[PDB]
Amino acid sequence: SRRFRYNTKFPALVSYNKLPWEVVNHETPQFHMHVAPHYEQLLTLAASSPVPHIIGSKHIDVPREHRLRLLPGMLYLLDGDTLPGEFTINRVLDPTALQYYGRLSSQIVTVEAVRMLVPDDLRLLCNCITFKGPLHLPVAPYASLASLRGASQSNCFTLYHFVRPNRPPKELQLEKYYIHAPCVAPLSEFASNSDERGNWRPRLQAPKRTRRATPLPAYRPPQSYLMGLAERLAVVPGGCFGRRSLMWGHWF
Amino acid sequence: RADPLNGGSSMTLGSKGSKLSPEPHRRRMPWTAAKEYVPGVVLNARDKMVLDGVQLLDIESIDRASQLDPLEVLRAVVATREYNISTGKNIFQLASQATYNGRGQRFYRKEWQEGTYDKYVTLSAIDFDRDGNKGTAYGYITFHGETTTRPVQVDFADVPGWYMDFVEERAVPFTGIVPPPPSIGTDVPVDPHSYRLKAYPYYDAPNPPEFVERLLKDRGVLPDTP
Amino acid sequence: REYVLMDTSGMKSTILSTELNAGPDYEHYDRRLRRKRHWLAIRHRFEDVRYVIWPDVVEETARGDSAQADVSLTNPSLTAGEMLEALLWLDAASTFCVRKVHPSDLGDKSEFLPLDLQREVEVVACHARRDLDFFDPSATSLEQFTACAALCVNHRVPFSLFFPAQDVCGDASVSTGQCIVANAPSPHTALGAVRIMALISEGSGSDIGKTIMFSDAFGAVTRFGILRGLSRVMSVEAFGCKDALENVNESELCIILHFCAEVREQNAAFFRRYEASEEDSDPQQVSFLAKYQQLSQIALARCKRLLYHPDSPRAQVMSEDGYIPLVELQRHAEGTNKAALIHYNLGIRSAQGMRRVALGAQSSARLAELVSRLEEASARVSGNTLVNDLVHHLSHKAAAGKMSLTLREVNTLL
Amino acid sequence: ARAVIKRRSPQLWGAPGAPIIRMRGHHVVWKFQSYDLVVEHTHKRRNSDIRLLHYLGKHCPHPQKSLWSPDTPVAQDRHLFMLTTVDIDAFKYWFGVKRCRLSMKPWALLAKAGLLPPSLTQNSKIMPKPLFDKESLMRYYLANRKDEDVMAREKYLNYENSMVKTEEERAAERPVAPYL
Amino acid sequence: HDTDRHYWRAVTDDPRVQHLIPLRIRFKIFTWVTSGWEQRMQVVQIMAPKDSTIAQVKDLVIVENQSPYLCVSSFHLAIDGKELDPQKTLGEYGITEQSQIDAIEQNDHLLHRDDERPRDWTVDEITAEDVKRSPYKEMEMQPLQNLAPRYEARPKGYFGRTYYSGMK
Amino acid sequence: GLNGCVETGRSRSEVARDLGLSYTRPLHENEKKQLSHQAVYYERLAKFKMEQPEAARAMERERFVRKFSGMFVKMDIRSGAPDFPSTYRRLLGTKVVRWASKRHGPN
Amino acid sequence: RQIRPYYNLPSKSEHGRKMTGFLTPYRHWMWKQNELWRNV
RNA sequence: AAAAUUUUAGGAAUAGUUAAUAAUAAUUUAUAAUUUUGAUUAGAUUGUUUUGUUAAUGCUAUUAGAUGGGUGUGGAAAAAUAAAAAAAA
Ligand SMILES: [Mg+2]
Repeated sequence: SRRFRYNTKFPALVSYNKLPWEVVNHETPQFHMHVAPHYEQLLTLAASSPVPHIIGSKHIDVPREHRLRLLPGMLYLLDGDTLPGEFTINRVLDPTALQYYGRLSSQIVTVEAVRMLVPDDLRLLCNCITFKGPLHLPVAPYASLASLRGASQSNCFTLYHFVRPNRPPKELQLEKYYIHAPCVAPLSEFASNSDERGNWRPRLQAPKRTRRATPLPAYRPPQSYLMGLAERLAVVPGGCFGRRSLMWGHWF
Repeated sequence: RADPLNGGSSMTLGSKGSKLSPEPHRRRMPWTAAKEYVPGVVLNARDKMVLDGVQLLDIESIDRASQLDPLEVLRAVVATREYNISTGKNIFQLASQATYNGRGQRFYRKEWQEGTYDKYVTLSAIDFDRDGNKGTAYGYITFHGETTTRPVQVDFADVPGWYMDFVEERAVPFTGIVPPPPSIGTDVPVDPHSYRLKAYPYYDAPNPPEFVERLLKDRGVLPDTP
Repeated sequence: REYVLMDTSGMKSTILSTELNAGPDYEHYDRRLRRKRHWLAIRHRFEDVRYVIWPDVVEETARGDSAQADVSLTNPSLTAGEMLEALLWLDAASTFCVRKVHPSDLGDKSEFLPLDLQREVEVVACHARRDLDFFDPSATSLEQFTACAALCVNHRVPFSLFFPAQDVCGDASVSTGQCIVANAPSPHTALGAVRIMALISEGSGSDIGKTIMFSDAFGAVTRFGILRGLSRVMSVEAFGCKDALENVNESELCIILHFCAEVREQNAAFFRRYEASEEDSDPQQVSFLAKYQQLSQIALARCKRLLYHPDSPRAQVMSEDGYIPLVELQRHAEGTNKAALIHYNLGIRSAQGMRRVALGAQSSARLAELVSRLEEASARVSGNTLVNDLVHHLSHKAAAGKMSLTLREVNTLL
Repeated sequence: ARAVIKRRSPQLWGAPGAPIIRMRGHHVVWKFQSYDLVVEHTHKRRNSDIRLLHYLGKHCPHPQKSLWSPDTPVAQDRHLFMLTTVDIDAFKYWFGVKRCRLSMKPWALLAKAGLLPPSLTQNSKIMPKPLFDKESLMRYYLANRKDEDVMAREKYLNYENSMVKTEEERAAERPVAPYL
Repeated sequence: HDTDRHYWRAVTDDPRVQHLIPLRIRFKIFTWVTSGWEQRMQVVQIMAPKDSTIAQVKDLVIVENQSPYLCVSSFHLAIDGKELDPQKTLGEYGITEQSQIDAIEQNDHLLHRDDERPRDWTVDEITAEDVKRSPYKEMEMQPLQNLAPRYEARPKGYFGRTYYSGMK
Repeated sequence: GLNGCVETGRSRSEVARDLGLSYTRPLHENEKKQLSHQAVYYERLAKFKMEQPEAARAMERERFVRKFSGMFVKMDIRSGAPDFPSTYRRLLGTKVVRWASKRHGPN
Repeated sequence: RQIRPYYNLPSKSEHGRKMTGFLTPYRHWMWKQNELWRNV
């Protein structure tokens, strides 16, 4: 019969797409929280390695029929803050959403503008991040970002990332660009094509020590009531990071 | 599982600790995750003596017959201000009185500094509800120099007991974005003169003489007499 | 409607020897007698009240038509919408009639057969063309249009009678498929598009070369009406999200691939001419080419998904606008803690029409044939990767005993 | 995990919990009381027809006189005897492989038997608990720190296989005759 | 867990056996030497069946590149400059492992990832999801760290004291 | 094709299927109808679903609603017992009146 | 059983328990000393 | 999940029914299933060497204390009397 074809273990479950709490809304700052680290990692990778199709001469041109099918997942950089047509523009002025770009602005490139483009059918969102100023990180001559005028060093370049409006965060997640390339800035001093080779001297032996380390200030036990033994409470050494077994820096 | 105490040691049930692993033991109760908590009962049981002896007016009632003398209203306002901070100031109460809403400033708990604990949160954004004393605060966490990469929510923000030391240089206008504080060992170079690590992962503070004496007297080693 | 939606859990209608000279047992009335009596009563009531529910129409001459219209306007007892709803429920009951006869059945054996509703279809078509606009671009009216076309095809009544006869005078004579492709509203869902395409295929029994053939022997677009009809059938709103076929099972996928193959075969010269990146200088033709390419690509992607990931959560279907009780239960509850979802175990697996889908035997054979047809005449089916994978899947399932081949599948594969 | 829990006998986790070795007692008068060292679940399986995972032994609380004094006399031969039985292979299997729990009375009994060190609760009032000082502990460790390789070999012999062949055993195992 | 195999068979059945050819496809890449960009050759190894067409070989290359630098853009396969017909098989062209197959790319056209067939797919249909290693690259009885060894806890017959018969 | 494979457990039908043989007794008209009407009913149902969307949608929604609201949706031991009236025959009469008999087959 | 010494933090609540699980810093230090002895 | 063992002085019909199924949530197909080799309903009774007795493979005992609407919680309902039990320093 039909009832005894298989047991009832592991039944078919509704996908996370239908569930509202699973998906992420673009209006909420969680969208920018999810997409900012990917943007900064992509910029770090492009500042040291040539990514083939991360920089284009003009916006990607596809027929309107295939636009909704092909655009999601696309990501590319251009010079200047020109925006694609058929896209209602919404600038992100919310500080709660903007705070997630703070590290990207401070350490990679000063972030100037954040915009969300909603299409006519509200089914293909675009995220445009316009950065002003040269790259803080050193840029290799072979790096992809060396091509951009406003990156290597007006002086503004935009990054466009196409996604779908209501999807789980895995759709936003970008992992193809998590390729680690070395930065040769600390090693450029000793390179043959650098005129600083005869300056540094190798310190091959540790200097003789006549004094020990300065003694730490006398330990003062805490005064306020503590919650208890964090090791027994399975709390990481400061509630932040580490291992519970290797307890350290918690009131003692 | 992920983080056992003393490895796998089942000599007694107490040797496993008050909790087996920091992550929630059941997938259906994420609120059971291990984290540092605060004495919410004491920090929310405010003193009613300040409220006593002063008349109060309910917000709903705006009828004329329920109105009070303006001097009584003023003393009611000051009494409510005292009552709301009797057990300590809130992080929102501190941020409401600072320029740029205290963005870029460091907030720390009373117990985050005493002992080997050295922890503070650098504010990045705050969203007040219609009740300004509550809301949601996002900031960067710095623990013994190491600083997180992204702003996270501040746990027990509404619970009072916070302290801030405002610095005009750290103030960030709303136009810009708060930069994450640099990592003392990673981002900026290590400098023993600027910052010195209070405790390293294998450091244990020496036993205080008062604690040792108390323990010996309780155990009966030292001759404690009335 | 009560008959159609009757709960048939414990019916168990099979021949019992002991009930030769009497009906079913007293305790078996609800099980093995109620549905048969209900449908016989439906048959009798329809035979009694058909001429009342759908009065006979008489066009006569032009003056006779004017008099008939005046009488209808004087006495519009039932409007076209409710008449159509009644006819649809009657057709559903007729299709789901009782078929098995018993020796105890004192009535005629021809009674347990589906009804003939040609006159009722004619009358409802007369009222539909009498009213100014029976069909609307809304999806509900798309469903009504699909139902009307289905009624016409089932009861061999020529279409376009729902529509004003001036178009028929212009086109001399229009077949059911031509009428469907000329008056079909642009769908909003892949399911609606599948229904429309199936109706298009079914309307022309053997004249498929006259209803979807818009090209000449050289590739020039001759009939632009068919081109526009196909263009609005394969709409972006229905095939745009790259997941348009996420709720399409094997039968619907077969329908889609058959429609694509038929279009390509009837317009082979046009496609093989304008697939070489040659501009047609016509926005309509470019849009049609793009829509066809998108439809073919998404259909092939869905077929590959079903073939390579059977029963997986990726290859799961669900009825359109399906009801998920978990969301409603969460919305209408105490949200004190948002991680405390109620009825989680039941609601995670509960959904309307959600079931795992994998390719069967007939489905796999027909899909292999259609994918072979979708390529060129000189294209190597041996080199075609998907066809070989489908054939090997059929062989593997037949050797593992998870399915069996019938003579239809043998004739499809040989 | 229940609406109205069993207040007179609660536990720490759900049923059936981890195996625990305990001395199950009978329901008789004290004069004829005896215990059974058995391993069972944390929650007693008195409902089902299988109650214990294994039966380790029986203990007699009441001491009996030495019935073997006329035999070869040794020191303290004529003191009262407390007879008890204990399975060794099963105990070691459950203790090491299955990693079952352990109560305090079985722990004390096995401490007498010599399988395990004296229990945590077998504490005298003669000396209080030790007081630990981090600096003194570190100084002692620095004074007596063992070699890395020596400690690795010690723990390998204690935990991994202790039947490690020597060069002589390997040479004897190696074929020397015409290899066929 | 329904893998269409409910018995034990150590031998390898004939249907699973496949005839393969170790082809190599070379791409013209550019590396940044101390002076500038210099031309180099990057070789990707594939196992293509003897009865495979040029289109099938191209699809295998796209699947098995496993690098966001070789098959990023559209390309076509040629031998000695002469383009290979994608509708022809390897037998007609006489291609062997010694044959040098070059790939010429078009920068303007970008190769969209339209591959949905898993790289581990075979006739047995026993595909391991979330596995990006090709079926040929890794082959070993690697130890498993996700699970844990399990010993028997419920005894059968004997529980303790005297064995007697054992109650088998 | 008359013998099963002891090594693999395959029955004689599986052995004949693998060998390409055919062991099918001459079927009567009722048996032929049983083997032939499955495709007819499937085609009828598919045609109805593709031809009457509103009726099929209403029927499917009602069926899903009753399935979801059923009291014994959970798949516990009692629901997983192949023969509920026979296995849990203590409940019949006093508590459950759905089945008037505790035995329906040769078990 | 978790010990609740009288000198723990008193919860001035009439709707729940009268004593809290928070402990004085000496109790934390003493508890660690007892933890070390059980670790042996 | 299976196989064997299964009570009554005055012995007969039983039924949300059997199998097949592209059918989870069966609008279909069948010459269906149970039973005089003792069924179903009704009565009695906690099923599988434990008691008593005898020369006895006889006769006579037995709380293995086991299950759909009360919360869909939980890994698992058994969850509102008890039943000698150590439950996170
Ligand atoms: Mg009987």
